Amino acid sequence: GLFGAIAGFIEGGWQGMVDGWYGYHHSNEQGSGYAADKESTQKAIDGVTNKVNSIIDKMNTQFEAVGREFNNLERRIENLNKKMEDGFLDVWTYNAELLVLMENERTLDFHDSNVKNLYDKVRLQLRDNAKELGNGCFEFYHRCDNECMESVRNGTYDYPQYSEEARLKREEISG
Amino acid sequence: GLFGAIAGFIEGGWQGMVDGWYGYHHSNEQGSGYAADKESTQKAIDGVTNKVNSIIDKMNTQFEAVGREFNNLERRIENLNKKMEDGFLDVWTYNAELLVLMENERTLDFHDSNVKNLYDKVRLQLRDNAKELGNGCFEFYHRCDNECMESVRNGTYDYPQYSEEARLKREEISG
Amino acid sequence: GLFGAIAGFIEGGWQGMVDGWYGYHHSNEQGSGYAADKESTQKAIDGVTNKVNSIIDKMNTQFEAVGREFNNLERRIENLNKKMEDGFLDVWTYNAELLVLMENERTLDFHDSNVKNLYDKVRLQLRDNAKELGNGCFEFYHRCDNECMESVRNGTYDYPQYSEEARLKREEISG
Amino acid sequence: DPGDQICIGYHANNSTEQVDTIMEKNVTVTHAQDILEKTHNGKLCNLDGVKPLILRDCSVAGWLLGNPMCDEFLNVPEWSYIVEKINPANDLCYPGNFNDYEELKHLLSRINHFEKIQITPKNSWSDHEASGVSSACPYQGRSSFFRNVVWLTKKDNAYPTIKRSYNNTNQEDLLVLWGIHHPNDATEQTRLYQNPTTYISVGTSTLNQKLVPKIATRSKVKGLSGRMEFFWTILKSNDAINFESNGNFIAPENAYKIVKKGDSTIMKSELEYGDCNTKCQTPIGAINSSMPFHNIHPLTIGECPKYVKSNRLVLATGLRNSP
Amino acid sequence: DPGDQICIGYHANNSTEQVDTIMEKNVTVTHAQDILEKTHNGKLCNLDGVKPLILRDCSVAGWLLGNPMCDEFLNVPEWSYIVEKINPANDLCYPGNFNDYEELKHLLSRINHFEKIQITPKNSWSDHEASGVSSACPYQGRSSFFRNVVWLTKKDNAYPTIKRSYNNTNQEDLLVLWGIHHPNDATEQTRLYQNPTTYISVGTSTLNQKLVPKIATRSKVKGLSGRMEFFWTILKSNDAINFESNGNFIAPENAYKIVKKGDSTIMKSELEYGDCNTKCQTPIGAINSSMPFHNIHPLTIGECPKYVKSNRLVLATGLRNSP
Amino acid sequence: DPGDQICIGYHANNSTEQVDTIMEKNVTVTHAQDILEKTHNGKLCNLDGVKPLILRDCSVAGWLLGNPMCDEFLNVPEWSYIVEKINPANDLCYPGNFNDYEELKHLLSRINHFEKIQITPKNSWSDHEASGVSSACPYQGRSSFFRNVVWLTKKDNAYPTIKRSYNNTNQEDLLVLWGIHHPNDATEQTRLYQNPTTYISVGTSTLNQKLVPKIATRSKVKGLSGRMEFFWTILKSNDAINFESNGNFIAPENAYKIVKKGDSTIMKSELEYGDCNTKCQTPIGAINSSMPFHNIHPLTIGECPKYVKSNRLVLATGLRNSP
Ligand SMILES: CC(=O)N[C@H]1[C@H](O[C@@H]2[C@@H](O)[C@H](O)O[C@H](CO)[C@@H]2O)O[C@H](CO)[C@@H](O[C@@H]2O[C@H](CO[C@]3(C(=O)O)C[C@H](O)[C@@H](NC(C)=O)[C@H]([C@H](O)[C@H](O)CO)O3)[C@H](O)[C@H](O)[C@H]2O)[C@@H]1O
Ligand SMILES: CC(=O)N[C@H]1[C@H](O[C@@H]2[C@@H](O)[C@H](O)O[C@H](CO)[C@@H]2O)O[C@H](CO)[C@@H](O[C@@H]2O[C@H](CO[C@]3(C(=O)O)C[C@H](O)[C@@H](NC(C)=O)[C@H]([C@H](O)[C@H](O)CO)O3)[C@H](O)[C@H](O)[C@H]2O)[C@@H]1O
Ligand SMILES: CC(=O)N[C@H]1[C@H](O[C@@H]2[C@@H](O)[C@H](O)O[C@H](CO)[C@@H]2O)O[C@H](CO)[C@@H](O[C@@H]2O[C@H](CO[C@]3(C(=O)O)C[C@H](O)[C@@H](NC(C)=O)[C@H]([C@H](O)[C@H](O)CO)O3)[C@H](O)[C@H](O)[C@H]2O)[C@@H]1O
Ligand SMILES: *[C@@H]1O[C@H](CO[C@@H]2O[C@@H](C)[C@@H](O)[C@@H](O)[C@@H]2O)[C@@H](O[C@@H]2O[C@H](CO)[C@@H](O)[C@H](O)[C@H]2NC(C)=O)[C@H](O[C@H]2O[C@@H](C)[C@@H](O)[C@@H](O)[C@@H]2O)[C@H]1NC(C)=O
Ligand SMILES: *[C@@H]1O[C@H](CO)[C@@H](O[C@@H]2O[C@H](CO)[C@@H](O)[C@H](O)[C@H]2NC(C)=O)[C@H](O[C@H]2O[C@@H](C)[C@@H](O)[C@@H](O)[C@@H]2O)[C@H]1NC(C)=O
Ligand SMILES: *[C@@H]1O[C@H](CO)[C@@H](O[C@@H]2O[C@H](CO)[C@@H](O)[C@H](O)[C@H]2NC(C)=O)[C@H](O[C@H]2O[C@@H](C)[C@@H](O)[C@@H](O)[C@@H]2O)[C@H]1NC(C)=O
Ligand SMILES: *[C@@H]1O[C@H](CO)[C@@H](O)[C@H](O)[C@H]1NC(C)=O
Ligand SMILES: *[C@@H]1O[C@H](CO)[C@@H](O)[C@H](O)[C@H]1NC(C)=O
Repeated sequence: GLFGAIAGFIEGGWQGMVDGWYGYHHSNEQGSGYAADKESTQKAIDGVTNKVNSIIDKMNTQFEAVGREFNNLERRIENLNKKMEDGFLDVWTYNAELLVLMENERTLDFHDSNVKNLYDKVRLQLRDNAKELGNGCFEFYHRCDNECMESVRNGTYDYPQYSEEARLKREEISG
Repeated sequence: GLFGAIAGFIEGGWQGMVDGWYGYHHSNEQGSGYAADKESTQKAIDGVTNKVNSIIDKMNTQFEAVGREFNNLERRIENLNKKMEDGFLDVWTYNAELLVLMENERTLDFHDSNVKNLYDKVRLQLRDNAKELGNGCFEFYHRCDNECMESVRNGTYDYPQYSEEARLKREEISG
Repeated sequence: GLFGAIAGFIEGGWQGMVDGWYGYHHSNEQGSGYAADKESTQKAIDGVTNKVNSIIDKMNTQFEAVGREFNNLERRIENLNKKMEDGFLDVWTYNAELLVLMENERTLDFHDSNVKNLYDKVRLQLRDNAKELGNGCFEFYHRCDNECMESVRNGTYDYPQYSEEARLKREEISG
Repeated sequence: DPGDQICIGYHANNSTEQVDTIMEKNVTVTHAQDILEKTHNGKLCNLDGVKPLILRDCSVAGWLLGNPMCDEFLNVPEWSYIVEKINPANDLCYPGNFNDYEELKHLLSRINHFEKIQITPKNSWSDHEASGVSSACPYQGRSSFFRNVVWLTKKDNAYPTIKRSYNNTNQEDLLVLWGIHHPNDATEQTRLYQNPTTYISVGTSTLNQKLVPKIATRSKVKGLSGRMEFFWTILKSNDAINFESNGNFIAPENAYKIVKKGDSTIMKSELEYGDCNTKCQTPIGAINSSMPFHNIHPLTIGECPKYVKSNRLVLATGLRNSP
Repeated sequence: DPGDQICIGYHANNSTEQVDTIMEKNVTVTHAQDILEKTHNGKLCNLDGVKPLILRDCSVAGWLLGNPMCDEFLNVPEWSYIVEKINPANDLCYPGNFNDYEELKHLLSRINHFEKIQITPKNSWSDHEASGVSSACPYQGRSSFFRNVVWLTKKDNAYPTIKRSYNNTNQEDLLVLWGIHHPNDATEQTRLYQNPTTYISVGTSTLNQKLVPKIATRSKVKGLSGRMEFFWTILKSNDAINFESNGNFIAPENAYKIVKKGDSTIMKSELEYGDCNTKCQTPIGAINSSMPFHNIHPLTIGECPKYVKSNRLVLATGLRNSP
Repeated sequence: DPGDQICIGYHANNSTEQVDTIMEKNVTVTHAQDILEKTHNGKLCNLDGVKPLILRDCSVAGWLLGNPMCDEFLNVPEWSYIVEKINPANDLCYPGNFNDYEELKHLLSRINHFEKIQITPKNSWSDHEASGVSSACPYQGRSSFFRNVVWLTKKDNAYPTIKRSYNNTNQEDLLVLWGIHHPNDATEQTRLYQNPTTYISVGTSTLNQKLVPKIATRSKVKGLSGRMEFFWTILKSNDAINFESNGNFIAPENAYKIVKKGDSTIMKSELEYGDCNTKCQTPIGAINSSMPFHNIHPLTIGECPKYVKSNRLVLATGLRNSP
């Protein structure tokens, strides 16, 4: 895509994740599990839906062909009428095809982005409290129970509350 | 969106900064104050201005409807004439509306990138001489007078001249 | 660009690298040399070739004017006919021009992005085992032979295999 | 040893739904939306409540003039649209032509209902024979003629000048039809209308028409070398139409009240009534689709999707699918 | 302890301007640019320096033929464009029709200036009556006639064959007008022109017209059952026009020099002159705008913005504004 | 001491190729691809194997009727397309008009080959003089006439009624041409055709034409006040055409078998044959290009690129180049 996230640095999506479009996998003392980010997928479903209503509404007012008859001494205007009607059909066929192609690629680069923006979101909350493995994952320098990780997902994460525990762990291995 | 910048990591714009589009807030021993980034604000006004002039110029040669009259035994050709003119008025309306929509979203994502490109411009210059707060701000690991910050704004910034001041300050808190 | 890579924070393209579109320059104990990233360069060639085949094929179906003559008591339909054919030529000229301008810019932002994907590809494999100079280059905290750097290019890089060695090199400088 | 971990990730599934972009072909996505209707019922249906007027092997001319092979349509109900075959068999039974036929057909595309009424009874011609008929226009074995017009010939051995008039006292406009017969020779002319030099005058508030027969040798068509040329006008409410003739006059018997104008068409289809019902009809089949687009046929009538020439139109809604 | 700080941020303001994109609606931005003109002055103005020809209750036909109620227009100045009401009251006062009217009108839309001249003085008809007049064509309460043509009737009880010819010695082309009168019955024919069987020949280097009156009964229009049928032609410089008639001739008196051709139109508007000036005129009002687009009316003349059917076209110039 | 280093970078060269975008003009790129053909050979070529029919100074009418100055084209070979000059000198030699000419010329755009045949021998007019000639129709210094039609005049002092008939027994359809002469005055009329009141009847299964001369005073054109009007029809295979006349008849001598139908056009060009060959022809030059677009001329024939009015169409394939 436009930076390398969806089928990028995090190679692969999670078939196991069935609650949403963008989300999290968590692994702590209380097992593992998938959890979808409700807010940014809803914001993405809204936009993809509006895009789809926008593209249909842009074609509502579009040329409509009418059968006209012409006699055998009106072959010029008959050709005029045909060329004109085929003309508008080729034009709108072009418009419909091109908008779909153009918006398809943008929709993919949009999903792509929402995955990276959600990633810098967590990467900015955690900072030096975790090591960034570079596969889309973060390995905490402290323990994060199922209530600490709820905090990173909805922007509630408290950084100083885990700052010191984490500082010790990078120094423990570096000591 | 395609960013995680505008209403992203720097949540909110600066109403106090009225000199430009992209710029800096600086805080040292010598009070506070706003300074618009000269380079990236001009490159953004020109590019956006050019876009609005390209789009108007691309529509100058566009269909022109003319009133034509027909008698009551020319209803096929009158209907032909009507459909042709509405056809072109619709086609160019589609062209006008759709291009405005398409360039608007590109324009918003354009301002957007310039916020992230300006942030990474500084973040790559600062490196380990500053702490990345994750709110769009950088906290220096050294002292930066109102002439030091001029160096970060125009990309001349000399890193080793402040490395040790910063290296040592990193030693105090990590000790 | 819309990312700030091509003519952004990585200043300049490499006239010396003539094997591909995106790649690396490396300098260690076994001399220096450029190496084109085959993976992202062919995939960029695929898309750019297709885009050009998509743009030509979507215009295959395009209006073709025909000479129609009219006598001097046919001035209305002669006029209708002129406006109609000029009408379709103006539309397709707009379509061809606008599609070319719009896809050109996207093509520059596509190249711009692939430079960003390749840089972030490296940035995630290296992590704290290398220092980011901020000019698009990385300085290893270890020695990297012609098999270590071939490994970072194809995403094979093993981080723990240099994890311990890199830490010491970081403390040696922090001593 | 490895501690606690969180990962950022996206959705995937077993979807084989493919999309295209400008740069990439056959891209597999998690969710797509087909926006192009590609199927029809292959049948001619009602349009909402209203049945089409399906002429069979009759042409519009046959129906309106009353080609005897078309008596099914002597009094048609209100229609939604008109279906005509590409090459109708019962057109003008007697050889000839319909003047401004294509303009009449186009007028007809704006009409949903006629009420046929008699403006001149066959029994009002006391000085003329009102029974002219032809083998080219057979009814039930015998030689007949169009029903809505009358072939007038000399009575005894005379053709008095006709001065006949009709006022449209009806509220609605009248489609009035008439004709002129072109004989083959001066003798045929005299055998039928006595007078050698004839005319037809037609007057209205806007019409000031004069017809003269063209007596000439022509190709035999249906064994006939004679020709019949037909004319029409819309008589506004409260206007009168004046006919004066001394021969070759094929006079009006029936005319049509324009009861209802509306959205309508004349479809070219060889299909026939399929006792179905639809809100979107094409000449090759009807459409019941929620799609914004279709590629069935450019000539539709009703509440239809938009026609395009595409073979496939699929929007990506979800993201690229993970192996 | 906390030291020195730098921050990256963007502009915001008190802007409420919203724009749309494909994905997002009503988005508030810091700076936008309306590119669509939505207002006009509701007037018919001059185009650059030049006043339109505003027919009031006169049609083009009435003006050119010289309907007595249109005497305001006997000699109009150079115009920029022409305005006609949708249904002018002063058209053809005597009932009838104008031949190739829409073609004449289309020609007229390519003309900025006529110079009217007398090609035949009324005091040149010494063997015919040139005072034909009608109640359908009133001037000041009493019966008059078109001013640019003459109704010729028999003098004493004779209608000599008229042979009159006119050579366009002017450099410019002449629009020449004439007509034929269609009486209701043979008796009217003799009362007016004596001779029973009449004709009109009109000849030119390109025109070879023969007209014969259609004498028949028709509906009363303005109390008249008669009709007047009008013809026109362009007589090129140095060509002559030849008239031969035996009756029913509505002869030319004045004709028009085509002085200037150009871009012009015939607007259909109920508006009238608003004593203003514009570089862009529409049937419903004038436009003074720097906008590249407008949505006022499709049928414009002048240096105008481009028409679209949109209600809103707003370009975002600045960035998304933070609430 | 400095250890190992890796850098991320992209391709560059000394290329000067520029493209445009919506936001940026004159951007220098590493690789671009011109898609717009802008050059032609300035010549008229064959279209694939087949030479065009270039009328020189003859119009299609001059050719088809056989203007004596057009004998070059009496029997032309199969053509690919037709080239006519903008205002050919040799048109209708005798002043007048060709009826439904533009309709015939359009018909002509779907025909690649005529084969001319004799429908009436010149020596078959034993009761009429078939040697009518005119100064307006010069051949080699003397007065001549159209070659494919014949001017019949009275013989001795009679114009017996002509009844001439022809059945198209050929497999292919016939283009048949004829005409009527309009004299200046009754004296010329009797001087030429004896009979004062004449007609021309033309009959077919579809055609029922009656012509009557229009005898009137007209402008001299090439010194002539007489006019000649020409008519045509496509006589279907197995149909017959019937002529009846007692004067003013310009009778058919030759007609055209429509032997080969196809894609063709009538280009308007002042060019001449350039002994070249192409698969794409425009009125001002031929096209040998693999480009998907060209801007040479909108009216082309052959397998051509698509026309645009653009001066430049350049696609960016490579990336932005470093100065
Ligand atoms: C009414 C009728 O039967 N007319 C035929 C005519 O009868 C003549 C008789 O009325 C007169 O008083 O005396 C002579 C004897 O000298 C005749 O007996 O005779 C003609 C010669 O056979 C017939 O022409 C033939 O007609 C064929 C077609 O006939 C019809 C038709 O079917 O269309 C018969 C209709 O009765 C008749 N209709 C009317 C209103 O007259 C029509 C009509 O005349 C023509 O169709 C109009 O063009 O014709 C063939 O055409 C055959 O080739 C021909 O010889 C008279 O039909
Ligand atoms: C010119 C005139 O007065 N005509 C009316 C006629 O008068 C006769 C006169 O023409 C003759 O030379 O001398 C005799 C006596 O020897 C008469 O005095 O009388 C007719 C019968 O009453 C009128 O018919 C009436 O026409 C009405 C329409 O009148 C006009 C009109 O205003 O349009 C009168 C115009 O003067 C006349 N113009 C000309 C040039 O003749 C026209 C014109 O005749 C018609 O427009 C031609 O179609 O008609 C009503 O139609 C009324 O119903 C009817 O009784 C003669 O009008
Ligand atoms: C054939 C001939 O001699 N025509 C001229 C005519 O001669 C008379 C002759 O026809 C008659 O039988 O006998 C008397 C004496 O006993 C005459 O001698 O006389 C006319 C009067 O001057 C001439 O008119 C001039 O014709 C010019 C055009 O002449 C042509 C032409 O070039 O088109 C000559 C052609 O031979 C002739 N063709 C035919 C088939 O008749 C045509 C044709 O008549 C006209 O085109 C008809 O529309 O005319 C000029 O028009 C000149 O202005 C005029 O005075 C006859 O030439
Ligand atoms: C229409 O009238 C013109 C002008 O008549 C001449 O000019 C007057 C001012 C006056 O001096 C008259 O006495 C003149 O005849 C006339 O054109 C002229 O024709 C004469 C011969 O008759 C020529 O000598 C003169 O050169 C010519 N002038 C021009 C400007 O052409 C027209 O008659 C003739 O025109 C020429 C061009 C030929 O085509 C000839 O056939 C034609 O009769 C006259 N037009 C008509 C249709 O009568
Ligand atoms: C057509 O027939 C009707 C039925 O009589 C006529 O309408 C009536 O005419 C009388 C006067 O003759 C008038 O008092 C009535 O008001 C009128 N009825 C209606 C419903 O309009 C009509 O005759 C005349 O109609 C008037 C309106 C006028 O136009 C006059 O010119 C006309 O002669 C008949 N129409 C014709 C053209 O003969
Ligand atoms: C033109 O000449 C041909 C050749 O003789 C005629 O066709 C033949 O017509 C007879 C009947 O009269 C028929 O038995 C033959 O089969 C037919 N020939 C062919 C090859 O089909 C033709 O006469 C008539 O042709 C038929 C088909 C019919 O349409 C009839 O109306 C027509 O008169 C001649 N055409 C004319 C107009 O005289
Ligand atoms: C994509 O797949 C379809 C069938 O699944 C095939 O018809 C089409 O040709 C493929 N695309 C290309 C570019 O070959
Ligand atoms: C956008 O704003 C306008 C302003 O009145 C409002 O009427 C409209 O409903 C809004 N549309 C949406 C989709 O919110």
